[PDB]
Amino acid sequence: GILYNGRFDFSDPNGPKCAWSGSNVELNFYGTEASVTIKSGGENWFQAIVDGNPLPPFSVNATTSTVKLVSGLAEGAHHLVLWKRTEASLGEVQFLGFDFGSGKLLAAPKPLERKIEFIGDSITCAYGNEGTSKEQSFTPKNENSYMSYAAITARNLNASANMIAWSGIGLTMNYGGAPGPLIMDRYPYTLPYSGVRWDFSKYVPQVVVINLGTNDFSTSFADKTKFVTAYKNLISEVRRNYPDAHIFCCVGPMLWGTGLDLCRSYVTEVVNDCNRSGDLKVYFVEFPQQDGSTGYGEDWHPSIATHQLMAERLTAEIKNKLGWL
Ligand SMILES: OC[C@H]1O[C@@H](O[C@H]2[C@H](O)[C@@H](O)[C@H](O[C@H]3[C@H](O)[C@@H](O)[C@H](O[C@H]4[C@H](O)[C@@H](O)[C@H](O[C@H]5[C@H](O)[C@@H](O)[C@H](O)O[C@@H]5CO)O[C@@H]4CO)O[C@@H]3CO)O[C@@H]2CO)[C@H](O)[C@@H](O)[C@@H]1O
Repeated sequence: GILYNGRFDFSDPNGPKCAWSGSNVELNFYGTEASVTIKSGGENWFQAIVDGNPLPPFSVNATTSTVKLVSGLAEGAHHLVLWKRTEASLGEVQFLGFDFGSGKLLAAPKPLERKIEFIGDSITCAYGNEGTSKEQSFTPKNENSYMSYAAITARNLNASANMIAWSGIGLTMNYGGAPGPLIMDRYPYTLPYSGVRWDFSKYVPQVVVINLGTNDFSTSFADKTKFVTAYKNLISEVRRNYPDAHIFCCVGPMLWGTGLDLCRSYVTEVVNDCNRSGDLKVYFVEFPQQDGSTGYGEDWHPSIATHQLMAERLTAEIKNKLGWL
Protein backbone atom coordinates (compact mmCIF):
# COMPACT_ATOMS: atom_id res chain seq x y z
CA GLY A 1 0.00 0.00 0.00
CA ILE A 2 2.92 2.40 0.72
CA LEU A 3 6.43 2.57 -0.74
CA TYR A 4 9.16 3.36 1.74
CA ASN A 5 12.04 4.61 -0.49
CA GLY A 6 15.23 4.60 1.57
CA ARG A 7 16.80 2.80 4.47
CA PHE A 8 13.89 2.26 6.83
CA ASP A 9 13.70 0.48 10.21
CA PHE A 10 10.38 -1.39 10.69
CA SER A 11 11.04 -2.70 14.22
CA ASP A 12 8.46 -0.40 15.91
CA PRO A 13 4.84 -1.33 15.03
CA ASN A 14 3.84 2.35 15.57
CA GLY A 15 5.60 3.36 12.33
CA PRO A 16 8.71 3.04 10.13
CA LYS A 17 11.77 5.06 11.08
CA CYS A 18 14.38 6.63 8.81
CA ALA A 19 17.33 9.04 9.00
CA TRP A 20 19.19 9.49 5.73
CA SER A 21 18.76 12.50 3.43
CA GLY A 22 16.17 11.97 0.75
CA SER A 23 14.30 9.15 2.59
CA ASN A 24 10.81 9.31 1.10
CA VAL A 25 7.38 7.75 1.37
CA GLU A 26 5.40 7.34 -1.82
CA LEU A 27 1.71 6.41 -2.24
CA ASN A 28 -1.47 6.85 -4.26
CA PHE A 29 -4.66 8.08 -2.60
CA TYR A 30 -8.22 8.81 -3.60
CA GLY A 31 -9.77 12.00 -2.22
CA THR A 32 -9.21 15.73 -1.84
CA GLU A 33 -6.68 15.92 1.01
CA ALA A 34 -3.91 14.13 2.85
CA SER A 35 -2.43 14.42 6.32
CA VAL A 36 0.47 12.66 8.07
CA THR A 37 1.71 12.32 11.64
CA ILE A 38 5.48 12.68 11.95
CA LYS A 39 7.78 12.31 14.94
CA SER A 40 11.18 14.02 14.54
CA GLY A 41 14.22 13.96 16.82
CA GLY A 42 15.57 17.32 15.61
CA GLU A 43 14.78 20.11 13.14
CA ASN A 44 13.84 18.11 10.07
CA TRP A 45 12.26 19.59 6.99
CA PHE A 46 9.95 17.89 4.49
CA GLN A 47 8.30 18.55 1.15
CA ALA A 48 5.15 16.89 -0.29
CA ILE A 49 5.13 16.49 -4.07
CA VAL A 50 1.56 15.91 -5.20
CA ASP A 51 0.85 14.85 -8.79
CA GLY A 52 4.35 16.09 -9.66
CA ASN A 53 3.99 19.52 -8.00
CA PRO A 54 6.30 20.33 -5.01
CA LEU A 55 4.43 22.09 -2.26
CA PRO A 56 5.88 24.63 0.21
CA PRO A 57 8.19 22.73 2.63
CA PHE A 58 7.57 22.42 6.36
CA SER A 59 9.46 21.44 9.45
CA VAL A 60 8.78 19.12 12.30
CA ASN A 61 11.12 20.09 15.12
CA ALA A 62 11.92 17.79 18.11
CA THR A 63 8.25 16.87 18.45
CA THR A 64 5.36 14.79 17.11
CA SER A 65 2.94 16.65 14.84
CA THR A 66 0.00 15.96 12.55
CA VAL A 67 0.46 18.03 9.44
CA LYS A 68 -2.07 18.61 6.65
CA LEU A 69 0.01 17.91 3.54
CA VAL A 70 -2.37 19.14 0.88
CA SER A 71 -6.07 19.96 0.63
CA GLY A 72 -8.76 21.33 -1.65
CA LEU A 73 -7.79 19.05 -4.55
CA ALA A 74 -10.25 17.91 -7.21
CA GLU A 75 -11.65 14.65 -5.90
CA GLY A 76 -9.84 11.81 -7.65
CA ALA A 77 -6.76 9.60 -7.54
CA HIS A 78 -3.56 11.50 -6.61
CA HIS A 79 0.14 10.59 -6.39
CA LEU A 80 2.06 11.70 -3.26
CA VAL A 81 5.75 11.69 -2.43
CA LEU A 82 6.73 12.82 1.11
CA TRP A 83 10.46 13.74 1.07
CA LYS A 84 12.87 14.15 3.98
CA ARG A 85 14.89 17.23 2.92
CA THR A 86 17.34 17.31 5.81
CA GLU A 87 20.22 14.98 6.66
CA ALA A 88 20.62 12.16 9.18
CA SER A 89 22.53 14.33 11.66
CA LEU A 90 19.35 16.43 12.21
CA GLY A 91 17.55 13.45 13.72
CA GLU A 92 15.56 10.28 13.08
CA VAL A 93 12.03 10.58 11.80
CA GLN A 94 9.15 8.17 12.38
CA PHE A 95 6.08 8.09 10.16
CA LEU A 96 3.13 7.45 12.38
CA GLY A 97 0.32 7.25 9.81
CA PHE A 98 -1.55 8.96 7.03
CA ASP A 99 -5.11 10.25 6.91
CA PHE A 100 -7.09 10.89 3.74
CA GLY A 101 -10.25 12.39 5.23
CA SER A 102 -13.28 10.78 3.58
CA GLY A 103 -11.02 9.30 0.89
CA LYS A 104 -8.71 6.22 1.03
CA LEU A 105 -5.33 4.69 0.27
CA LEU A 106 -5.04 3.18 -3.25
CA ALA A 107 -2.58 0.59 -4.71
CA ALA A 108 1.05 1.89 -4.48
CA PRO A 109 3.18 2.64 -7.62
CA LYS A 110 5.41 -0.16 -8.92
CA PRO A 111 8.91 0.21 -7.33
CA LEU A 112 11.52 1.46 -9.82
CA GLU A 113 13.78 -1.23 -11.29
CA ARG A 114 16.76 1.17 -11.62
CA LYS A 115 18.43 1.78 -8.29
CA ILE A 116 21.37 4.00 -7.25
CA GLU A 117 23.15 4.38 -3.89
CA PHE A 118 25.03 7.63 -3.29
CA ILE A 119 27.75 7.78 -0.62
CA GLY A 120 28.94 11.23 0.29
CA ASP A 121 29.28 14.31 2.47
CA SER A 122 27.78 17.83 2.60
CA ILE A 123 27.65 18.12 -1.19
CA THR A 124 25.36 15.05 -1.46
CA CYS A 125 23.31 16.20 1.53
CA ALA A 126 22.78 19.45 -0.50
CA TYR A 127 23.94 21.46 2.59
CA GLY A 128 22.98 25.11 2.06
CA ASN A 129 21.68 24.69 -1.50
CA GLU A 130 18.73 27.10 -0.99
CA GLY A 131 20.95 29.75 0.54
CA THR A 132 22.41 32.24 -1.94
CA SER A 133 25.03 33.75 0.32
CA LYS A 134 28.39 32.00 0.92
CA GLU A 135 28.79 34.04 4.15
CA GLN A 136 25.75 32.45 5.79
CA SER A 137 26.26 29.40 7.98
CA PHE A 138 24.24 26.18 7.90
CA THR A 139 20.48 26.35 8.47
CA PRO A 140 18.26 23.21 8.25
CA LYS A 141 15.62 25.19 6.30
CA ASN A 142 18.10 25.74 3.44
CA GLU A 143 19.18 22.11 2.95
CA ASN A 144 17.08 20.75 0.11
CA SER A 145 18.16 17.20 -0.84
CA TYR A 146 15.26 17.04 -3.37
CA MET A 147 17.40 19.45 -5.48
CA SER A 148 20.74 17.67 -4.82
CA TYR A 149 22.65 16.53 -7.91
CA ALA A 150 21.94 13.02 -6.63
CA ALA A 151 18.13 13.38 -6.52
CA ILE A 152 18.00 15.20 -9.82
CA THR A 153 20.22 12.46 -11.49
CA ALA A 154 17.92 9.75 -10.09
CA ARG A 155 14.79 11.50 -11.45
CA ASN A 156 16.61 12.02 -14.83
CA LEU A 157 17.23 8.23 -14.96
CA ASN A 158 13.87 7.04 -13.59
CA ALA A 159 15.80 5.41 -10.75
CA SER A 160 15.30 5.32 -7.01
CA ALA A 161 18.18 6.59 -4.86
CA ASN A 162 19.44 5.97 -1.34
CA MET A 163 21.56 8.96 -0.14
CA ILE A 164 24.09 7.76 2.41
CA ALA A 165 25.64 11.12 3.21
CA TRP A 166 26.72 13.06 6.29
CA SER A 167 27.82 16.72 6.28
CA GLY A 168 31.55 17.19 7.01
CA ILE A 169 32.42 13.46 6.86
CA GLY A 170 35.54 12.10 5.13
CA LEU A 171 37.50 8.98 4.49
CA THR A 172 40.43 9.78 6.88
CA MET A 173 39.14 12.85 8.75
CA ASN A 174 36.07 15.02 9.18
CA TYR A 175 35.93 18.75 8.36
CA GLY A 176 38.71 20.70 10.20
CA GLY A 177 39.93 17.46 11.89
CA ALA A 178 36.95 17.36 14.31
CA PRO A 179 36.84 13.90 15.87
CA GLY A 180 33.98 11.59 14.88
CA PRO A 181 32.91 8.49 12.95
CA LEU A 182 34.18 8.45 9.35
CA ILE A 183 32.22 7.33 6.32
CA MET A 184 33.03 3.61 6.71
CA ASP A 185 31.79 3.77 10.32
CA ARG A 186 28.35 5.24 9.39
CA TYR A 187 27.83 3.43 6.08
CA PRO A 188 26.60 0.11 7.75
CA TYR A 189 23.63 1.83 9.47
CA THR A 190 19.92 2.36 8.90
CA LEU A 191 19.83 4.72 11.87
CA PRO A 192 23.42 5.84 12.42
CA TYR A 193 22.80 7.50 15.82
CA SER A 194 21.17 4.49 17.39
CA GLY A 195 23.13 1.58 15.97
CA VAL A 196 20.41 -0.09 13.84
CA ARG A 197 22.31 -2.02 11.13
CA TRP A 198 21.17 -1.99 7.49
CA ASP A 199 20.57 -5.30 5.69
CA PHE A 200 22.34 -4.80 2.35
CA SER A 201 20.24 -7.50 0.63
CA LYS A 202 17.19 -5.22 0.87
CA TYR A 203 18.42 -2.80 -1.77
CA VAL A 204 20.88 -3.83 -4.46
CA PRO A 205 21.64 -0.84 -6.75
CA GLN A 206 23.08 -1.25 -10.27
CA VAL A 207 24.97 2.04 -9.71
CA VAL A 208 26.88 3.44 -6.73
CA VAL A 209 28.19 7.05 -6.79
CA ILE A 210 30.85 8.06 -4.29
CA ASN A 211 31.64 11.73 -3.68
CA LEU A 212 34.09 11.91 -0.83
CA GLY A 213 37.40 13.57 -0.07
CA THR A 214 36.39 17.24 0.20
CA ASN A 215 36.80 17.07 3.97
CA ASP A 216 40.10 15.18 3.56
CA PHE A 217 41.65 18.14 1.62
CA SER A 218 39.77 21.31 2.58
CA THR A 219 41.87 22.16 5.66
CA SER A 220 44.87 19.88 6.33
CA PHE A 221 45.70 17.57 3.38
CA ALA A 222 45.25 13.85 4.26
CA ASP A 223 48.24 11.49 3.99
CA LYS A 224 48.35 9.87 0.52
CA THR A 225 48.76 6.24 1.66
CA LYS A 226 46.08 6.68 4.35
CA PHE A 227 43.60 8.28 1.92
CA VAL A 228 44.18 5.88 -0.99
CA THR A 229 43.92 2.84 1.33
CA ALA A 230 40.72 4.26 2.94
CA TYR A 231 39.16 4.88 -0.49
CA LYS A 232 40.10 1.35 -1.66
CA ASN A 233 38.61 -0.08 1.59
CA LEU A 234 35.32 1.68 0.81
CA ILE A 235 35.21 0.40 -2.80
CA SER A 236 35.99 -3.16 -1.54
CA GLU A 237 33.02 -2.86 0.88
CA VAL A 238 30.67 -1.60 -1.82
CA ARG A 239 31.84 -4.34 -4.22
CA ARG A 240 31.35 -7.01 -1.52
CA ASN A 241 27.74 -5.80 -0.94
CA TYR A 242 26.97 -5.41 -4.64
CA PRO A 243 29.13 -7.73 -6.86
CA ASP A 244 27.46 -6.42 -10.05
CA ALA A 245 27.26 -2.62 -9.38
CA HIS A 246 28.89 0.04 -11.56
CA ILE A 247 30.86 2.30 -9.15
CA PHE A 248 31.42 6.02 -10.01
CA CYS A 249 34.17 7.77 -8.01
CA CYS A 250 33.69 11.55 -8.16
CA VAL A 251 35.73 14.64 -7.36
CA GLY A 252 34.38 18.24 -7.21
CA PRO A 253 33.06 20.84 -7.23
CA MET A 254 34.17 22.39 -3.86
CA LEU A 255 37.90 21.56 -3.76
CA TRP A 256 40.35 24.16 -5.15
CA GLY A 257 44.10 24.69 -5.59
CA THR A 258 46.52 22.07 -4.32
CA GLY A 259 43.81 20.20 -2.36
CA LEU A 260 41.92 19.66 -5.60
CA ASP A 261 45.01 18.57 -7.54
CA LEU A 262 45.97 16.04 -4.78
CA CYS A 263 42.40 14.73 -4.42
CA ARG A 264 42.17 14.29 -8.22
CA SER A 265 45.58 12.58 -8.31
CA TYR A 266 44.68 10.20 -5.42
CA VAL A 267 41.11 9.24 -6.55
CA THR A 268 42.20 8.66 -10.18
CA GLU A 269 45.04 6.46 -8.79
CA VAL A 270 42.39 4.50 -6.87
CA VAL A 271 40.25 4.02 -10.00
CA ASN A 272 43.20 3.07 -12.22
CA ASP A 273 44.44 0.54 -9.57
CA CYS A 274 40.95 -1.04 -9.28
CA ASN A 275 40.85 -1.31 -13.07
CA ARG A 276 44.37 -2.91 -13.33
CA SER A 277 43.43 -5.35 -10.53
CA GLY A 278 40.59 -6.53 -12.74
CA ASP A 279 37.51 -4.44 -11.80
CA LEU A 280 36.49 -2.66 -14.98
CA LYS A 281 33.22 -1.37 -13.43
CA VAL A 282 34.90 1.37 -11.33
CA TYR A 283 34.94 4.79 -13.06
CA PHE A 284 36.11 8.32 -12.48
CA VAL A 285 34.03 11.55 -12.76
CA GLU A 286 35.20 15.11 -12.16
CA PHE A 287 32.72 17.95 -11.58
CA PRO A 288 34.54 21.09 -12.66
CA GLN A 289 35.31 23.38 -9.74
CA GLN A 290 32.56 25.94 -9.02
CA ASP A 291 33.89 29.35 -10.06
CA GLY A 292 31.12 31.67 -8.82
CA SER A 293 29.44 32.00 -12.20
CA THR A 294 26.68 29.71 -10.81
CA GLY A 295 26.54 31.41 -7.38
CA TYR A 296 27.00 29.70 -3.99
CA GLY A 297 24.94 28.40 -1.11
CA GLU A 298 25.64 28.44 2.62
CA ASP A 299 29.30 28.14 3.57
CA TRP A 300 30.30 28.06 -0.17
CA HIS A 301 28.41 24.79 -0.73
CA PRO A 302 26.90 24.27 -4.22
CA SER A 303 23.89 26.33 -5.41
CA ILE A 304 20.94 24.60 -7.11
CA ALA A 305 22.38 25.71 -10.44
CA THR A 306 25.68 23.98 -9.64
CA HIS A 307 23.73 20.82 -8.53
CA GLN A 308 21.91 20.94 -11.86
CA LEU A 309 25.22 21.08 -13.81
CA MET A 310 26.54 18.13 -11.77
CA ALA A 311 23.35 16.18 -12.41
CA GLU A 312 23.65 16.78 -16.22
CA ARG A 313 27.25 15.52 -16.19
CA LEU A 314 26.58 12.50 -13.94
CA THR A 315 23.34 11.53 -15.78
CA ALA A 316 25.29 11.40 -19.08
CA GLU A 317 28.13 9.26 -17.50
CA ILE A 318 25.68 6.70 -16.05
CA LYS A 319 23.61 6.62 -19.30
CA ASN A 320 26.85 5.87 -21.20
CA LYS A 321 28.01 2.98 -18.98
CA LEU A 322 24.63 1.46 -18.15
CA GLY A 323 22.74 2.08 -21.41
CA TRP A 324 20.04 3.72 -19.25
CA LEU A 325 18.55 5.84 -22.03
O1 LIG B 1 26.78 23.02 10.93
C1 LIG B 1 26.43 21.88 10.19
C2 LIG B 1 27.65 20.97 9.99
O2 LIG B 1 28.84 21.73 9.82
C3 LIG B 1 29.93 20.96 9.35
O3 LIG B 1 31.03 21.83 9.07
C4 LIG B 1 30.87 22.64 8.02
C5 LIG B 1 31.40 23.96 8.58
O4 LIG B 1 30.50 24.47 9.57
C6 LIG B 1 31.54 24.98 7.46
O5 LIG B 1 32.08 26.19 7.98
C7 LIG B 1 32.40 24.39 6.34
O6 LIG B 1 32.50 25.29 5.24
C8 LIG B 1 33.64 25.30 4.54
C9 LIG B 1 33.67 24.34 3.37
O7 LIG B 1 33.67 23.00 3.82
C10 LIG B 1 34.89 24.58 2.49
O8 LIG B 1 34.85 23.76 1.32
C11 LIG B 1 34.96 26.06 2.08
O9 LIG B 1 36.18 26.30 1.42
C12 LIG B 1 36.15 27.18 0.40
C13 LIG B 1 37.21 28.21 0.81
O10 LIG B 1 36.89 28.81 2.05
C14 LIG B 1 37.31 29.33 -0.22
O11 LIG B 1 38.48 30.05 0.03
C15 LIG B 1 37.42 28.69 -1.60
O12 LIG B 1 37.56 29.67 -2.60
C16 LIG B 1 37.97 29.41 -3.47
C17 LIG B 1 37.00 29.48 -4.65
O13 LIG B 1 36.01 28.48 -4.51
C18 LIG B 1 37.72 29.30 -5.97
O14 LIG B 1 36.85 29.62 -7.03
C19 LIG B 1 38.96 30.18 -6.04
O15 LIG B 1 39.66 29.91 -7.24
O16 LIG B 1 39.80 29.91 -4.94
C20 LIG B 1 39.19 30.28 -3.72
C21 LIG B 1 40.20 30.15 -2.59
O17 LIG B 1 41.47 30.55 -3.04
O18 LIG B 1 36.25 27.97 -1.88
C22 LIG B 1 36.18 26.80 -1.09
C23 LIG B 1 34.94 26.01 -1.50
O19 LIG B 1 34.76 25.94 -2.92
O20 LIG B 1 34.90 26.95 3.19
C24 LIG B 1 33.78 26.75 4.06
C25 LIG B 1 34.00 27.63 5.30
O21 LIG B 1 34.16 28.90 4.77
O22 LIG B 1 31.82 23.19 5.87
C26 LIG B 1 31.79 22.17 6.88
C27 LIG B 1 31.44 20.80 6.26
O23 LIG B 1 30.13 20.87 5.73
C28 LIG B 1 30.33 19.92 10.39
O24 LIG B 1 31.33 19.05 9.88
C29 LIG B 1 29.08 19.14 10.83
O25 LIG B 1 29.40 18.24 11.87
C30 LIG B 1 27.93 20.09 11.19
O26 LIG B 1 26.77 19.34 11.45
